Amino acid sequence: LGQGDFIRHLMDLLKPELVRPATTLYQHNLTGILETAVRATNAQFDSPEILRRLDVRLLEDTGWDVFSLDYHVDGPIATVFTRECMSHYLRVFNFLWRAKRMEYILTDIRKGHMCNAKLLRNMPEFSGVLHQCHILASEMVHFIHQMQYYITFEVLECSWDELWNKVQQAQDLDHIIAAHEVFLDTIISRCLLDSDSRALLNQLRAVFDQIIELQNAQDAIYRAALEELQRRLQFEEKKKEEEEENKRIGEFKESIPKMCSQLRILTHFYQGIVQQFLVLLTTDESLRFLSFRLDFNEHYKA
Amino acid sequence: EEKELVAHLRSIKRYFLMDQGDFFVHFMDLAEEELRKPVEDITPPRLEALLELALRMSTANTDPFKDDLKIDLMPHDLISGLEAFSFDYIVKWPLSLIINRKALTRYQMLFRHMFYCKHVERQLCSVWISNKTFAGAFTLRQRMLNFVQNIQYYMMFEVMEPTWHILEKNLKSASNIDDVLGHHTGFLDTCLKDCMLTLLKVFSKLMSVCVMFTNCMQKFFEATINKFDKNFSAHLLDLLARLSIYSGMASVISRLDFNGFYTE
Amino acid sequence: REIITLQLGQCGNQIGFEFWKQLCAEHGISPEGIVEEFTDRKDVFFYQYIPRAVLLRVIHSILNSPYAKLYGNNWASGFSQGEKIHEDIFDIIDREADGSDSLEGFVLCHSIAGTGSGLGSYLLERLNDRYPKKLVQTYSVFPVQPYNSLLTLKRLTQNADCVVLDNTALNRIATDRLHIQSFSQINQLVSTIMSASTTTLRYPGYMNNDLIGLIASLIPTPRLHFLMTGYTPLTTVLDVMRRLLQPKNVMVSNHCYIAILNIIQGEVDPTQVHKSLQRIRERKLANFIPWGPASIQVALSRKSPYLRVSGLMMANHTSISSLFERTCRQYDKLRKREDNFDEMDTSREIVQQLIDEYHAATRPDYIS
Amino acid sequence: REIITLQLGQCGNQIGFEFWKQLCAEHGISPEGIVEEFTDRKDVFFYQYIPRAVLLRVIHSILNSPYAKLYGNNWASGFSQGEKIHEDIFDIIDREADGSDSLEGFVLCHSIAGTGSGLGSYLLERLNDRYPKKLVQTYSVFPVQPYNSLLTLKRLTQNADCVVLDNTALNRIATDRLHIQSFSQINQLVSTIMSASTTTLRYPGYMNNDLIGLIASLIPTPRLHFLMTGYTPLTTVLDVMRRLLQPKNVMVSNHCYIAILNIIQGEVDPTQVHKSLQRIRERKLANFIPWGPASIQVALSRKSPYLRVSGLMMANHTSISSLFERTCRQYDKLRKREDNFDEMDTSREIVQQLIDEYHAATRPDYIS
Repeated sequence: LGQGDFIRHLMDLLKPELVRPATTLYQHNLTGILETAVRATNAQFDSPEILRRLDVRLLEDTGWDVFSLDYHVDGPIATVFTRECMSHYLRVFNFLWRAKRMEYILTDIRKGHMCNAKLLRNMPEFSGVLHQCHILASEMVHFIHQMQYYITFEVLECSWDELWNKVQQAQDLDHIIAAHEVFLDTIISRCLLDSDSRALLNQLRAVFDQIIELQNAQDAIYRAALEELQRRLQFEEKKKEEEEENKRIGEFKESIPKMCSQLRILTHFYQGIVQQFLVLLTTDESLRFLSFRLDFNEHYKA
Repeated sequence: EEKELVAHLRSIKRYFLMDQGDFFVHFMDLAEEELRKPVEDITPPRLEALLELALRMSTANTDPFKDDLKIDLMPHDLISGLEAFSFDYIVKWPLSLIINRKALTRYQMLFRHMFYCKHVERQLCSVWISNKTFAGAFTLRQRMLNFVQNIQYYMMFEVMEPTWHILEKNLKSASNIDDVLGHHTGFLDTCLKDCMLTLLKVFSKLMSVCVMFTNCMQKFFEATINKFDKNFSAHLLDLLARLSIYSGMASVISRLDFNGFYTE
Repeated sequence: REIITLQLGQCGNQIGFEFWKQLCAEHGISPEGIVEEFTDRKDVFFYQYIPRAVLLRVIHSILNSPYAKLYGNNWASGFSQGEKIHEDIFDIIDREADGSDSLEGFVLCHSIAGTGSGLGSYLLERLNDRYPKKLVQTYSVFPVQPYNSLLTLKRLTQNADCVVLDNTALNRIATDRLHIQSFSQINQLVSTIMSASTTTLRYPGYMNNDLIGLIASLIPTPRLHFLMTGYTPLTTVLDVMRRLLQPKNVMVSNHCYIAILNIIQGEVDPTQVHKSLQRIRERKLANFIPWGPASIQVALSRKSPYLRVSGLMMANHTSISSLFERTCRQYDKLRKREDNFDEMDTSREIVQQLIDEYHAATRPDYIS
Repeated sequence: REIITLQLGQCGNQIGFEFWKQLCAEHGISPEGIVEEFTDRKDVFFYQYIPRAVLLRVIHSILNSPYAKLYGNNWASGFSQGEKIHEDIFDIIDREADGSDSLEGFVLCHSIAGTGSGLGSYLLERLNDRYPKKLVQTYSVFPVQPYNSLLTLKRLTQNADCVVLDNTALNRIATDRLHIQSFSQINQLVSTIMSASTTTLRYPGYMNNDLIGLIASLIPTPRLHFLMTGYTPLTTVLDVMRRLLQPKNVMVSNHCYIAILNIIQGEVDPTQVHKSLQRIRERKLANFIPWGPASIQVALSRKSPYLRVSGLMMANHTSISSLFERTCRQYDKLRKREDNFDEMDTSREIVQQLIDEYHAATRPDYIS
């Protein structure tokens, strides 16, 4: 995902497809989409040879669980990758794919609130519970937008620099293999995909799940306010009866404290899984740079 | 010439022997509050993040080897929190034969003895601005400050500046490594002799009253200031007594006294 | 994704024209819109090359320049004239939006001080109504002047989804370290910030590859959408990161930050970045909100080969409320000195809500 | 730590401008504030390079010089005009103090003889009130003249936390060994002392790395805060140490010292320093206070490579009281020769206290 410009367009085109279950998914359809992305983004100005190997593969649920790129390599160059680097990159590509859709979800929610308050800013009885929908978002986008930085500087930009430095000076093709093989043993280690750090990754997945449950508990509170707004629009534009709706408007105010108890119990559990997440980092050394990213200004740790 | 040694020791005098006060006046100014905490309560990832900053902000930035300073909180003081702090320095193989762990703790013994005197007179001079807007405590502060200022000037411009200048010249006339190893450990066992490091434990107790005196003045009594005078002046007449019986070690009295005072 | 830029008023066209001149040179594009011989993503702003611009007397100065091959004073008059040509100017944008592959945003370059103040406020209302999924980022520039200044502020607090550049801090920096004593000289400084603001959308990076990535990171709540800029070099990353927090460089004339974004456009060492942030936490040079967990973000970039270490800072500081009180206070002094005149107090009412919104954001219980 | 310098009156600006010219050359800084290619600590005085100066007709001579890229006669009129621009001049200092990393002091360069006499006395009262933890060192210069001379003396004895340079001893040394018979020629001599006074704050040394280190060593009691200077070369350390105690070099027109500081700016031998002090004690060339234990301090330094053995002496001599009687005596002669005029006698009262304070300091029972 070191390109960024190409993966952005590629996540906008696979959205209508991967939402369907995997049973209706067939590889021959996605290739036309991938080929479209490589043409639109800046990846078109590229060597035609390397573009011949970049394709898709289908892991064997939902479309967001079986999609992954392959970039198969055969021939003399296959003596540097040796079927194990290709069994390690895919082991990495999942963690970079998840941490990329968990971000474009959280910039879509933030996009919704940037259009929400621009329509229903006339209902002062709803902003009380709508506020908890904003704070929980901005408290959630920080944890993701910060870990997204630890991936760039502490894992990619740093562990790759110790590779391009031990290649422009290496030789005999046996200082290159040993420099590229350890380059796949730090990224696996600096990311949480190790074997003895299992308790950490399964802890992170729960935080990855709470982002999805917010998106489900948000549009329900979002749409339920647009229906009542739309009826309130038509209930007065055609006439400009009065008693049979005040009970409907009156009950609508009574359902608000019910939704407030959702965002009050969803938040109080989200903070209970992050303050537990940090405790697991104090275990194996580069992770200490992550505890500072999340706990900046010491908002947690009391 | 390659992996130079003489241009490698000047990177130690800058930090261990406290030749540059531009990095200290700016480091203690940052890590003061976070050192008075007791030990096993401060996070070492915080001190290293303060040391790493105190360098590049000061004038020590123009140094090729500044990336070799590590914090090492020792267990035992100079026989907590503040009295258990000392730098640590790491070198590669070829230069390690000269400066090894046997001859680096000595650099780390005569540093803490100069961070302690540098710490007390940094605060004992700080009470001077608090009282500057009950009137007999100033004449005692003048007696204490003019003693630590008279120890440091003896410890820097009399023991560690002249003996170092010998080593710089004594390394140009070397003929082999078995001699450079003789002029280095011959420079350390000389500093730890002209200094009080090798007994004279009354110095430790004498500095004990000075820190306590600053504390008392930090709470802003009329009857305790006069007690410190009788207590501190008694230890000083002991220091000037033992420092006289010797065969340097005799020129220190001319650094403590100048006016014929303490003639009793 | 693509971004169509709109330039309104004399201020917009000039700082927009200087924006395109700086960008056309960054890339290998000659002033006659032909690629010169001599990897940088140029499809977002340029259409296969032609800039995706919509310009709106000063136009003749652009048509006579060598770059010809590249394409009243009352706020009420500015709002009225936009109503009369609603379908005309909305016919060049519709085709510009449709003809686009997949539109993303609407960058707007204007100053709130006469026609660009009104016609700018008019398009800002129509844009949101026509498209609710399109981000509208506005590079407003701060200076009957007090009236028109706050009127657009009413529209900028509910319509615009996201950067202030105040001429006062531009004049001070000009006389301090540039020795100007001139419009053509301050524009060289703002365009240096604009071309640096979107330095993460012209080069394929690890993160911040979309316009919604730069916005949603800083803006926590849709009301608090005012950001300020910092640009030091007019060396390690610690030197740049420390010089950016100096108020001598912040282009703005208790208080704390909400989120900071640092842009490093150099060849700096990628492992020392975490070391600098560590020393920032120790010395405590910046304070943040107490309620929500806020962090600082730093991103690296690659300078164009055809066109040294620089650095830019994007942050959401609560001190920006101070600027509004200056505009607010001057209005009340004019309201006692002189059809219905009710549109003003409604604007005066809504801007006061934002100011109280800011002052309540720096409290440990900003929620509710 | 940093130090912001203030220059008041015609005397301040010139001797301040000559101070910066000497320092900018000591360092590798060209007159246009650009570092030249060609280890010295330059962050205390220069801001990353620009001097931390606050200048206050003569300004035009500075603006026309090649160094442009580097930035009545009654005491009552000087005190009054400062009251009117209190908030104006205090707005350029506040930002200069805040913008600073961690302020340490306020060096002041002025002469007590017309506006710098009054406006200088005014800022000295406001400074202490605004900040009580900031040292204020004043490089005053001694010359209706008797009146204004002692009025500032009232402020300098309670506000300033710490160096006199009297023009009379400047004229005598000028005609003796320089053969001037001119303001531009005596200024070359004072600036040589100033740049040498802070030679232990521009180079990382063993001791005296802070401004409070030079002050608290000499000044035993906050009332006795007047120091004098000695500078010989206009060879061993014994030659320099003996020539400094000659009254032919002391820049001052029983009696004894309180503490002496010697500054040796050469490449002298570091082991012979104790040998020279030993012979000083034998021959008994200097006498000190009998009450408190007083010593003499000598510190070495390193000359800038871009810019020989020199030497400076900083001492706190009780003979400085003689200068005050000359100013005091002339006042009483004018008080019998010509709203309430009560501010003068209060100043006359407090200055007499210092004089008696000095004469009682040379007694074996100065305490109480």
